[PDB]
Amino acid sequence: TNILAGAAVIKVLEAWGVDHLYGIPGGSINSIMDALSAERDRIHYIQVRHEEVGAMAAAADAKLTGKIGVCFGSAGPGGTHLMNGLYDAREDHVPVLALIGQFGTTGMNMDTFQEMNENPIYADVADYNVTAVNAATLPHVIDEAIRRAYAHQGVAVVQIPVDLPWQQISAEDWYASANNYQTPLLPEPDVQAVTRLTQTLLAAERPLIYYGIGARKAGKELEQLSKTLKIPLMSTYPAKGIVADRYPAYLGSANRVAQKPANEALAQADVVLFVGNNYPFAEVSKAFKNTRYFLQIDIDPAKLGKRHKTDIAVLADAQKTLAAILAQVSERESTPWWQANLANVKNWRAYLASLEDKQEGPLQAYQVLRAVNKIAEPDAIYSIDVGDINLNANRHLKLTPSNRHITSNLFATMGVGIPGAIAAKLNYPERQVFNLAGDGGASMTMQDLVTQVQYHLPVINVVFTNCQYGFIKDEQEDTNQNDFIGVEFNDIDFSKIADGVHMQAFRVNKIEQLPDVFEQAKAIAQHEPVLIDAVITGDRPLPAEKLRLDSAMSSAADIEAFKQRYEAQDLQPLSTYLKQFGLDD
Amino acid sequence: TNILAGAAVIKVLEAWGVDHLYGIPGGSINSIMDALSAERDRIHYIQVRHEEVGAMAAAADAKLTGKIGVCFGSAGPGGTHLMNGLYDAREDHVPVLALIGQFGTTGMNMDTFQEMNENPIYADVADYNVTAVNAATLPHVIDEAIRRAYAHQGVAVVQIPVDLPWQQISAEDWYASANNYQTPLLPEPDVQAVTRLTQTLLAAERPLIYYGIGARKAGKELEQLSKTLKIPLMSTYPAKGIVADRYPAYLGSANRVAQKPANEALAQADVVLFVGNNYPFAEVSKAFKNTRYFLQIDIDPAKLGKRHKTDIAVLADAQKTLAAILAQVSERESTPWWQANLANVKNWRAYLASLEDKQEGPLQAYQVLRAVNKIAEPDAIYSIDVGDINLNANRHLKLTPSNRHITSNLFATMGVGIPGAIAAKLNYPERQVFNLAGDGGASMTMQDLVTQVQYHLPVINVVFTNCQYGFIKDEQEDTNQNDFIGVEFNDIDFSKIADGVHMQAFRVNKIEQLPDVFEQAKAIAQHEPVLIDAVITGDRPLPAEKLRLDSAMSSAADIEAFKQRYEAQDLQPLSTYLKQFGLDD
Amino acid sequence: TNILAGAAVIKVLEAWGVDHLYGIPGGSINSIMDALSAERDRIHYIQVRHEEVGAMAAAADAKLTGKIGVCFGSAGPGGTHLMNGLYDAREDHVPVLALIGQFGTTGMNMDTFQEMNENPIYADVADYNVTAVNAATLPHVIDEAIRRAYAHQGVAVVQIPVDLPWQQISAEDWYASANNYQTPLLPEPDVQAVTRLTQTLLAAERPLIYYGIGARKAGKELEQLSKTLKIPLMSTYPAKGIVADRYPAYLGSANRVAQKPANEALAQADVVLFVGNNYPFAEVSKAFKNTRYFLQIDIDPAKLGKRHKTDIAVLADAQKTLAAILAQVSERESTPWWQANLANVKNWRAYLASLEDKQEGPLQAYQVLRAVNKIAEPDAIYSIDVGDINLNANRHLKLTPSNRHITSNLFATMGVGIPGAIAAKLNYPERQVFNLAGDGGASMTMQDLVTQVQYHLPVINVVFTNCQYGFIKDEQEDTNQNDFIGVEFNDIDFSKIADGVHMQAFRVNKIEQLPDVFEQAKAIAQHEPVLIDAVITGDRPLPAEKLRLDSAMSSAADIEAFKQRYEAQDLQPLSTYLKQFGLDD
Ligand SMILES: Cc1cc2nc3c(=O)[nH]c(=O)nc-3n(C[C@H](O)[C@H](O)[C@H](O)COP(=O)(O)OP(=O)(O)OC[C@H]3O[C@@H](n4cnc5c(N)ncnc54)[C@H](O)[C@@H]3O)c2cc1C
Ligand SMILES: Cc1cc2nc3c(=O)[nH]c(=O)nc-3n(C[C@H](O)[C@H](O)[C@H](O)COP(=O)(O)OP(=O)(O)OC[C@H]3O[C@@H](n4cnc5c(N)ncnc54)[C@H](O)[C@@H]3O)c2cc1C
Ligand SMILES: Cc1cc2nc3c(=O)[nH]c(=O)nc-3n(C[C@H](O)[C@H](O)[C@H](O)COP(=O)(O)OP(=O)(O)OC[C@H]3O[C@@H](n4cnc5c(N)ncnc54)[C@H](O)[C@@H]3O)c2cc1C
Ligand SMILES: Cc1ncc(C[n+]2csc(CCOP(=O)(O)OP(=O)(O)O)c2C)c(N)n1
Ligand SMILES: Cc1ncc(C[n+]2csc(CCOP(=O)(O)OP(=O)(O)O)c2C)c(N)n1
Ligand SMILES: Cc1ncc(C[n+]2csc(CCOP(=O)(O)OP(=O)(O)O)c2C)c(N)n1
Ligand SMILES: [Mg+2]
Ligand SMILES: [Mg+2]
Ligand SMILES: [Mg+2]
Ligand code: NA
Repeated sequence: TNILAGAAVIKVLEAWGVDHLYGIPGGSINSIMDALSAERDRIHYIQVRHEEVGAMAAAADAKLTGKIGVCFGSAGPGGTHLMNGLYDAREDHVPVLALIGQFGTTGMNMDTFQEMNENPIYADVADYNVTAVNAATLPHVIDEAIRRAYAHQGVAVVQIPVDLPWQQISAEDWYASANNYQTPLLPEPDVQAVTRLTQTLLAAERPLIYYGIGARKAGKELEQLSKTLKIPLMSTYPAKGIVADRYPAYLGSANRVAQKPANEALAQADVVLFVGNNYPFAEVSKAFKNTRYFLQIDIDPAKLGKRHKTDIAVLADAQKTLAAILAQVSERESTPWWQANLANVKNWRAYLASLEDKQEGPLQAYQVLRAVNKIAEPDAIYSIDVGDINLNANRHLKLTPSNRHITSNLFATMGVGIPGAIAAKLNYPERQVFNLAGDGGASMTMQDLVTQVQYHLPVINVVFTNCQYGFIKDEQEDTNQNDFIGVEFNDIDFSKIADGVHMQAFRVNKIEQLPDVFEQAKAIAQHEPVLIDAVITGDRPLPAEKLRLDSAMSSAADIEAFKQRYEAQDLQPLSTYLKQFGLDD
Repeated sequence: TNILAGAAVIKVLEAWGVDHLYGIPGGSINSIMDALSAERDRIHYIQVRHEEVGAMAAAADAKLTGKIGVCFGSAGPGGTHLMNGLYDAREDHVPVLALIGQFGTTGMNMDTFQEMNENPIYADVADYNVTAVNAATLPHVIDEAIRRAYAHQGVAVVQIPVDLPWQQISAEDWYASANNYQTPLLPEPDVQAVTRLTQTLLAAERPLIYYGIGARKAGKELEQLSKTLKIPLMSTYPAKGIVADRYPAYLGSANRVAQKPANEALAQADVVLFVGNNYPFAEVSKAFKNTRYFLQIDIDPAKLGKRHKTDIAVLADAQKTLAAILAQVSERESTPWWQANLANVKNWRAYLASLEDKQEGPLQAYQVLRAVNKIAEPDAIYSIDVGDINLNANRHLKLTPSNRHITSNLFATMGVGIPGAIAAKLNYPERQVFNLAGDGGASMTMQDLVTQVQYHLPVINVVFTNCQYGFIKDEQEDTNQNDFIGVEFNDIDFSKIADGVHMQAFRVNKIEQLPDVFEQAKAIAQHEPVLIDAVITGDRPLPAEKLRLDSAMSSAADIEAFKQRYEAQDLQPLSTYLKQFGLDD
Repeated sequence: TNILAGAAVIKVLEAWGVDHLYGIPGGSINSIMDALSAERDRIHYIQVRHEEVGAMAAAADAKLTGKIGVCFGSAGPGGTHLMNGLYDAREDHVPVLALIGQFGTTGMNMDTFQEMNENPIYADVADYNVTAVNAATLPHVIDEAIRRAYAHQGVAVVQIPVDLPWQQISAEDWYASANNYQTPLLPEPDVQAVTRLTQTLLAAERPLIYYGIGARKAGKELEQLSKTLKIPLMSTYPAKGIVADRYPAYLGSANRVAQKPANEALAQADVVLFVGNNYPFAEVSKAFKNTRYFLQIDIDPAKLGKRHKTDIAVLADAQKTLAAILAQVSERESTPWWQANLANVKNWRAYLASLEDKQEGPLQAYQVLRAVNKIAEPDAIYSIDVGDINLNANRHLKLTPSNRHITSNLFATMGVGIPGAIAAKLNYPERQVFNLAGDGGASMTMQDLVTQVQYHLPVINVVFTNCQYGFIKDEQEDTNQNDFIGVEFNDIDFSKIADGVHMQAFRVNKIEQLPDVFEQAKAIAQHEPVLIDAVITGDRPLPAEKLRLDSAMSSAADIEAFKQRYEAQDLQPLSTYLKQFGLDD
């Protein structure tokens, strides 16, 4: 006969399969808390120490599983703390439901304590943004918000006056539509469009296949197409790992969180097949200014012809379309272009291994990442923060289709390393999970290291302490006329921070200390979280976008200073390999 | 002849007298950084570790000095991190200028990296919210934003595309209007309205004068009026300290961050003179349901008759109007009502002293605050966070007109203790500054303990570790039907957190440890920041809004359990004193 | 080599096939007017008399053709006048581009004449809402707006500083992606979900197929499935005409702009197949409270299970799914349910024909729509305003698949009759076009009757003058305790309004004047616009949602009065026909 409205709201979340959700209580959301408390055997509440970590972990849930993440904040400051995690979910287009506390309906608009019109605050980030005003329709409003966040891959926000979840409604006033749920229909490739695209692709002299995370279910077809037709592969940085990094013709990503072979090859390419890719640097970096033909495959009609004048655009699923190209082609023999790029990838990987393999001396970021590779399991998950770690992880981690890695891709909010790792261990308790974060990014969310201890989530946290905002210092070096400001700062000993939250931790500053510390860490993390604070040098990572290696384009003085600064004496420009195989630059 | 637009923007801030500002750099605000770097001898940049601390310190600057606070964030996540500090400035109505980074105008609306339409994000919090599009008008736009934030006591937000501060403009394209600045005109009291108000006030049998921070310049007239006419005084919690807490007829504040005498007297009063007061609990708690006449003094026409049916409302400056009442009255003799309230305040202060004066045993919050009182200088400044510390600081600190204390009053964002103390020490390097914060509030902004070390700001930080969100646990006790959830959590050793940021710290858990630790702390803080982590009991502070003391209204079983739980065996209800002097309840 | 940015913007519109666009000039949009002036041979500019008519005609263009409608307004008041047409496009989910004037970039944020931040004005209505700040990226921002408006079936708004279109840019700063636009090839519906839906529909004893405009391409399959399986059809009001109104088992629409058979049968049905339908009265009128199984076909995942607990929801195209069902069913012999419904429809249409066929007397709305039916061409287009005309046109117009009718379906803004008829005639100069509007609705946009004369658009305008807001008076009769207010008003003689804009017109008030006047109007509209002002009675149309015809549910006194008032003496309740074919109510 009757149920409390708050109890029916928790049953709609259970019907939709939500296992865990994040937040911090307050008087303005204590009736939802009361409903959660009764349901604690069926749905699991994760209490965080700052609400932005709860919204960031909810977005990381949806990034990892495809299932909607759920978080909440109390009225006023609880909900405004959620913003960096909600803009991350909007920009990385993943479904998140956020519930916002509000004063009871009898006190709304009376200007009472911590009571304000909360609806204008969430209007820009959310796909659906409503204040609930009736208890009997509140299960439907929650159901409606989840359906929309899934269908539209964005954020749904509901402000709930605290009195409505304590009202009784009838058990027939409500249902969940979770059993009717379906994912959007995938469009099929037009065969004539595929034939025309294939003919342009085969006629190319210097082809590249450039794919994003829209080609996630097509790693087999990508690799197979590359080796049948002898066409090198390059990706956006989030798409690393779709094709194994060891694959000999994988060039890496372009621009700054980039690898040298991809930047050099893109400038020479005559035809690019751009697949499931919304690379945000296309126009501002003039990435395709020398491309003769640009071919596109994407599921979304708003992306077709968006990033560059597009000669043939196919509106279709990436995997279905690459299976259709592959059904029309045959093995081609090796070309000068194929061989020139293979030799260039070999030269680059030998430069990265030489940085990784130093055995003694002052610790640099390169050897830390080599030690992570040594203890990493084949299906490890990586939550990466924002700064030089995106550049260094992209060059040094060796990923396969069995791994997962997540960061804040487009909004690029620092602080995501710790919440992403909490969400990862909750969803995959049996996989090894790492959190790789710079010292500026780990100190923004450092208080939630205690959430890994409190909920027994064994994460290997690795902090790269350079006592700098290193990614911004290198920008100021490049653009600013006056001296550095706001980029070098005081030390924080993170092994002491970890001790304060009662987590095991180590601090290291020499290359020869790494093997034993990472061995111990790997063993601790079978049961408990652990933190390694690696005190690294201030050395700038080689800028793949400002290469000074080619004598035809840089002075001998610039080239020698570049090689000395980046320990790059053995790198050769792509033009060397192009000339060995008879091609021009 | 020419100046860079970024250099002219920094000269407008210097003309307006800004000494320091807060933020974290990023590529999207590196041209403002470049201008700051050149001006580092004239204006001082405070680099924080999380941008919400920079916006909260900027609001605390304006709360302490009356001068506009200034903060900035880089594009996307830098600026959204500012929100809890910007909503605090809006709700506590203090002037703050926030500068938001944005991608260059050639890349805007291209959907490039970390580039979005940033103007809708700040539309609800700001009084002035504009994206600058021209370099020659940018000094004027900054000048315009400061004039408006001052005149309107709110937030001005300017989004600046990174290319405009690097453009050259002519040194005649700009001026600052800082030398024309004036504060708003104060309206004068109508003499007839003052006479009518005074006659109602003198005819009252049980009068109360109830004032807020709008009566800040009138503490002398408030005390003088109270003792000439024999009328007890009560205030809003922010107004504590306008009249010395030792004054015998100061009753305290009402509702929950309240003192028992003010709650008991307000329920009996027949006439209330409500002066410079916008108490947000008036209507929802039915605070004035028994008041016969309600008299109001305020400078703002939007507040007149707002909180209760008002019999005589005077639109005028609080001090001028109280000086005018005082010029029309003469000494009155003692009354039963005056004496009944004096005896009630005496009984209450003896209960607080008995909690404070325990000499040995398990540490409670009451003795920690007694030890703060013992080392506190007469003009100390207190930055207080949000939770039980507002209730306990309000009852136990003894303030005079020489002290200052700040918290987030109406938005009530946790985490303000640390940024408020940083702003206080920057503005008053010669005054002793304390940061009193609960463990849930101090862990939200704990990373910026390093900002007090880095900029050598000697703050005495006191953390009250109860391993609870104690203020929310007591609410769940009062309203929730099911068991506690999300309010008891794991320990964080804050003396270890402080060691990790290289600050001296102590952890204490017994009453007898306090005198020596606070003595050492007082000595360290002549030169360096120090932190005391006080591990306190989970005891609930006496709820002044749910008193069980009067036998006419509560059962003997409820009264005895109340006295035993709150160690309140010696408190007497106000009805005892009312009956001793011949009045009825 | 160079092109002005405004000339490249008009070339992006031409590339996307925009044939005409609407607006009113002003100083802040005169550089876009300058570029249109040069291209008047390729794109036709329609100067309207009030900018809301421009925005409403642009939404009617997209409703009729599926191509993006385009309108513009000058800064400040020109753009805010667009609002009722932009909300109609958002709510009726059709693509519209709106360009908004803005003061030059050198004067923005200077608080100069008619200059304000215009971006917050359009944030709620628009899917895409940006202020352009650079001339070289302006063609791309217009291309982006058009691609997003089509992909998201909504409104895109761009605010353009007037200086930017007069700046020179290179002929390759731009391209349009119109050539990449295409329709998705959708998968066939899964045969197992189709077979489950077919088996449930065949077992039903009292089935109904209830379709909306999502089944617009399935008129053949709806009609064939209906007569093969003997299942009556009912639709939403906008879906009228998908199956010819003369089809014997078409029941009409439900609720108030409704027909009696549909309302009575919906309350009796056991299984409802809900197809391409988002009927907004479902939950608030408990339309499906007696339904036993509810089956759904929709292409949008956000709609599955939205309107009622749904037993089987198939995500698929309506026409392909109904064709798949039709391919696996065979003839069912006539059932009792089928025959009771056919008898009920016959009785209802005899009632409507008796109102239409009155030959002398005071003119009512019913005989005016019979005269419209007599001169109507089989492919005529009807633009219908909002009010009793939706109810009357839904019952009396006899449409086929060759007709089109449009109104403001969900936002329901009055005044759409004239702009919809202007847009229809611009798109189809060879088709007969009607504007049917009540006197309240026609007077909101009456000034744009001159745009039909100025651009030589031969529309037949029929105004129903009752000197009332008749739709609202009947609501006040049903809900209001006190007397009618604001619903009866002064006469406007629209044949004199038409004469003032130099349009031929007639005013009629007698049933016997109709044949000659409508015969003359049909002939004038071969070359010129014409208006007929029909002065009608204030009789209330029969309320299909408040039927008092069944003795089992209404008293005989109520049934007598209902029959008398609505001239409904020969109408029978559906229960008569149920009992006649052996079914119980
Ligand atoms: C500090 C930092 C720096 C960065 N620097 C760079 C850099 O230098 N270089 C770099 O590469 N990246 C960089 N990134 C990441 C960058 O911001 C973008 O997020 C990324 O380049 C876009 O990747 P994507 O195209 O794979 O993903 P998305 O932007 O998510 O786009 C996915 C695309 O796939 C399409 N799609 C989806 N499903 C399908 C399907 N089934 N079939 C076909 N199409 C489909 C979608 O419609 C969309 O068009 C950086 C990130 C950070 C945090
Ligand atoms: C956790 C927490 C709990 C709280 N609980 C309580 C509680 O239980 N009880 C309580 O009292 N407070 C409480 N507060 C504070 C509360 O939220 C309000 O901020 C406070 O009660 C309002 O104080 P005010 O009226 O002094 O200040 P304001 O709201 O700032 O109002 C000032 C008033 O003075 C007027 N004014 C300004 N200048 C003049 C002048 N020159 N002449 C005359 N009028 C002038 C202004 O127009 C305005 O009307 C709490 C705060 C926190 C953080
Ligand atoms: C004065 C006034 C009163 C009104 N009163 C009534 C009334 O009493 N009764 C009434 O019926 N209406 C009434 N209306 C109209 C009403 O407001 C709604 O607009 C209408 O009922 C909804 O029609 P729809 O479901 O056909 O269209 P829409 O709301 O546009 O929905 C179309 C649906 O079809 C789906 N769809 C689209 N394409 C496909 C495809 N190819 N395959 C499958 N699914 C697809 C869409 O996803 C969507 O769910 C009134 C309007 C006015 C102006
Ligand atoms: C919340 C937030 N503030 C500011 C920025 C701008 N930003 C981008 S990278 C970076 C510095 C990263 O520092 P750190 O984590 O120490 O990494 P490092 O580069 O030193 O490895 C900053 C400040 C941002 N992306 N997010
Ligand atoms: C950012 C934010 N989140 C949530 C709240 C709700 N809230 C108000 S008081 C409180 C708990 C305070 O905890 P703590 O700092 O430990 O103080 P205690 O009461 O234990 O002394 C909370 C969560 C808030 N005001 N601000
Ligand atoms: C712009 C606008 N204002 C108000 C309404 C509310 N409304 C709905 S129907 C109606 C009256 C319709 O009057 P009229 O056009 O004379 O038609 P009638 O019903 O008299 O035939 C009104 C005011 C509306 N939909 N749109
Ligand atoms: Mg760093
Ligand atoms: Mg606490
Ligand atoms: Mg009318
Ligand atoms: Na923090």
